[PDB]
Amino acid sequence: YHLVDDYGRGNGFFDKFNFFTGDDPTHGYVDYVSRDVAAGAGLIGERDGRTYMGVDFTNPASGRGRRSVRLESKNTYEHGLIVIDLAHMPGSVCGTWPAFWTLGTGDWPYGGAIDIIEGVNDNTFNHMVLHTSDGCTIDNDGFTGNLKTSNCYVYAPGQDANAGCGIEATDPNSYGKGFNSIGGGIYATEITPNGISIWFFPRGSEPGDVLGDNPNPANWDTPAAKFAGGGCDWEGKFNAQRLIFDVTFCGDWAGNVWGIGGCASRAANCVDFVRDNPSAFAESYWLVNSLRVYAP
Ligand SMILES: OC[C@H]1O[C@@H](O[C@H]2[C@H](O)[C@@H](O)[C@H](O)O[C@@H]2CO)[C@H](O)[C@@H](O)[C@@H]1O
Repeated sequence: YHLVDDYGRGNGFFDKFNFFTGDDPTHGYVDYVSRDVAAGAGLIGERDGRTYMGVDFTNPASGRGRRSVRLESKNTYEHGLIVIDLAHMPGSVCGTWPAFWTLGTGDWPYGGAIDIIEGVNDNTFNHMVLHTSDGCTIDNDGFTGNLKTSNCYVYAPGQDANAGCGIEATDPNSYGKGFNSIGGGIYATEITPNGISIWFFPRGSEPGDVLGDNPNPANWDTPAAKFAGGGCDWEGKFNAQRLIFDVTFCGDWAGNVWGIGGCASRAANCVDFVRDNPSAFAESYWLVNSLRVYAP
């Protein structure tokens, strides 16, 4: 592997993304704002050399929903290794649905999609998921996490629509609250014609070459998640991926599971909570040490 893109920081980092401002594809109670409005609302910036991307935790929400940003990289990658070092990620906040992921080019779901860091509400464990067209299932080995769903197809029979094929990390510090309390860590994601692997290195435990000029995944510990096997054409189900950061609220996932988990008591429904409790979302932010993409 060799470096192909060091995303830098602050404005140089933001220049590498298009800010999505359309209504949320996942129907959340979110108001994705432009870069200028986000900077004016303090949702994006630089914090001591780190890149910050958060949500409005000040104002009662109105309009489409609570203000946030969704950045989609201008560049795409066919195959490669995406390494992100985060000092902080959106917390395990009720009503939230943060995600750092990649989305293939072309019509959904034919380009495939990879959820590297994702969860909802008060989740504890990171949930790594793939989303593809039909004809793509994964094996049970080569990873430390626990497989929850094996079919990556958006309409896998018996699975909720777009639940995808997901593996749940075993470390309670792999997401939200726990992750932030340890000062974050590093998530490395490798995309090859034979599958996808995602490693989670909690702060301090990362390999010595993960942030360097030639990271070599082959020598790293077992990944937290691995998507591979003959039940999928890894090369054909995934085309060029673009990197995406977002934090939405309620919507298709978080809003539909709100009333069953531990957040149900905070409010009648997800929307009312997100609308009337701005201060709840102070922890819903990404704080990037670095984002580097490599190619074979
Ligand atoms: O987990 C069950 C839940 O899945 C929801 O789909 C999510 C999917 O899990 C997530 O990885 C993707 O990023 O967003 C979709 C939103 O549709 C599904 O919508 C729920 O009905 C279902 O209970």
